[PDB]
Amino acid sequence: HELSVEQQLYYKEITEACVGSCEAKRAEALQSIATDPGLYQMLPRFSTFISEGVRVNVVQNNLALLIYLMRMVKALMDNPTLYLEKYVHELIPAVMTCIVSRQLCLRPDVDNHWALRDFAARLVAQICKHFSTTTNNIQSRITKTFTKSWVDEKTPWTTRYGSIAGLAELGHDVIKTLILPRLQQEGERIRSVLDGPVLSNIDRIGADHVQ
Amino acid sequence: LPSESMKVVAESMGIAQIQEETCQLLTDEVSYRIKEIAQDALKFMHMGKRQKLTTSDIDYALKLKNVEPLYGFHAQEFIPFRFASGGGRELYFYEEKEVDLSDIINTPLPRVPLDVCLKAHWLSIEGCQPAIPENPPRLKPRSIHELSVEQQLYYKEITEACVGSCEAKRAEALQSIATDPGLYQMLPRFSTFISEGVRVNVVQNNLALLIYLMRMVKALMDNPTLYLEKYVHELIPAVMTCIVSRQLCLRPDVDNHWALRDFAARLVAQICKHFSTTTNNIQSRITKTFTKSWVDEKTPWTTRYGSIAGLAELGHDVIKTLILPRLQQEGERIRSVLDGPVLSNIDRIGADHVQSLLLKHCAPVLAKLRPPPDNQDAYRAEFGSLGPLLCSQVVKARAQAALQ
Amino acid sequence: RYGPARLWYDMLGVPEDDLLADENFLMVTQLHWEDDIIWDGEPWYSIFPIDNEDLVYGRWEDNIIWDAQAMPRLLEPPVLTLDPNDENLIL
Repeated sequence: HELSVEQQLYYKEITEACVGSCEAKRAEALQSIATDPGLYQMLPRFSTFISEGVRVNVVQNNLALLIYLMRMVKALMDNPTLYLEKYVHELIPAVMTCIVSRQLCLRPDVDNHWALRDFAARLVAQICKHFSTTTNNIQSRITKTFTKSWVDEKTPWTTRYGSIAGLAELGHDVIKTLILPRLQQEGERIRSVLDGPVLSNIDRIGADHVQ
Repeated sequence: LPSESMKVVAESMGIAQIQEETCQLLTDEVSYRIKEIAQDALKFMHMGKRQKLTTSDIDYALKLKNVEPLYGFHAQEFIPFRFASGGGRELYFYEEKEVDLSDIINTPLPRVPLDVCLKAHWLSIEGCQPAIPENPPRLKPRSIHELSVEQQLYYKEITEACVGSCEAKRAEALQSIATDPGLYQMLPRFSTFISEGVRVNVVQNNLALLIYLMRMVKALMDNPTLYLEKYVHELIPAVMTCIVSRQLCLRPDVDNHWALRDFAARLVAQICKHFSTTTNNIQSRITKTFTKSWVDEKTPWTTRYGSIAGLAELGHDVIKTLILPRLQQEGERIRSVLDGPVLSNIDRIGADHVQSLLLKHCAPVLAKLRPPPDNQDAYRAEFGSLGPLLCSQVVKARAQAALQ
Repeated sequence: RYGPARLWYDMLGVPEDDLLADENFLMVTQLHWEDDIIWDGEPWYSIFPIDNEDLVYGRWEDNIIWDAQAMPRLLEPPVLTLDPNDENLIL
């Protein structure tokens, strides 16, 4: 209930080590989160911190702090002692927000939002490999959100990149029965790649990344 | 009714050269009598509480209007056929209009159905409708399990009976699984108990534990109320957890009982292929596994047998296309087991079972697509595996067809 | 404001206080379950386990943020609820 001062201090040091002052303290904090036995009773605080921090990306489109929060989630998953089954409903939409949102960057052209895309896609494939049960329906819901974000037109090339990345990290049968019917969409992509007239827009780097 | 049908009737009777006003006069009189009777036959349908308008309603509607329900024949003297009906004429539009008089004698008569009996049940128990088969069907609060304590006791009794300590207990529990209408909303816990069981029950090859679980799967499938294809994903591996798979127990003897279990598994797999079927997901996936199980060098011989059985029970065309270009490989495997050198593994038993099953399937396929000519030595063009004995099996099949 | 996530609140400075058919997505049609088949391997309360009612029943999908600018609904700060169903928590 009431965090004791020991674990209040541990929560403060571990969260402020993953905000970006230096890399070595961050690596030791993530190796603490991944390899400690008693971090329960501090799992709801970490889930709240991560989900609110991914939400705070909308006020400040910081790619770096989102990469740090996704490495915090990836470190939380590797802990053998703590069970994330009761708190996965908070971490799923945070990683989903890191996948299928459209502005992941402050300067859209030079920031590699693309890697926070495939890293979070690998993360959500792991989070629905370890936790999907037939009572949960985690993987079927996640595929349905990715699918209706991909098949639906008007979606930006960044969010289509995220949808294709997650669907292709789920496995081989998913790309058999989801990606391969819409391969004709590549023609609609190459409409805007081989053939102009506008060239100096950002809709070319995202399109050939998707390609 | 159309007037151009009334002139056809008139000129086919001897009354030629009828006017149109004469012909229109016929088709409003008889169309009223059809409307007068069908409105009067609806009284017998509403007093029958059947909302059907059977063929007998017009027989009583005609008798009510003092017209003989005589159909197809009219007696002007009225005495042999009074207002009693003859049940109409069983005639069709697409009929043959000529039959042989010994065809009607030699056909078997239909079964007289059961007589009317009075069974009682319960629509409502103090306001609540039971789910019997005669009926259509800040601290967060401490949650309750979605099963009742009758349901956990029931589930516990059914699972402890289905592990087959006593056979009558099993058989009832299997019938209880086969026809409980309220066995949905307990089905995740049954599917998980099956799946988890086979996987920790093939760590030590406990045949009964597996034969009981496969019978539990078969009892789960033929239940008509529950929705199974949400749970078939976990079930396909669990039912097939030991089909081709080897035995960590004494493989040579009970190889009879486990082969029977494999046959049961094939039958459930064929039922699954017949149902839960959508495009290119289930049947083709298990067919591809089975074929890459077959086309494997140094194949597990307890497995050279389970996968062979699985492929064999897939129907008519599957052995017509998948069991044709592979006879030479089967023969070579049999020849190697025969050579020896020593019986390190039950390889010989596996070989004999595989050869017998393949030979029976090949006979039935041959009997199916070709005449039974040259049944002596023509099969020597197919390495001479079953030969005259295969021909004898085909002859037995032909005798069964003659009996049918 | 002062509970877990106070650090985020202070940083912000807020001070008050047909291919979409259901079957396609069933995991029998989307999982290579043939790899699982093991070949040549080498009461008073309930005998049923209590699951997270929120995960099993709630629509957590409604907390996913698909578009930051177009948030279809307005989200609210979440209070710590300390569920007592979970063991390993003293209270």
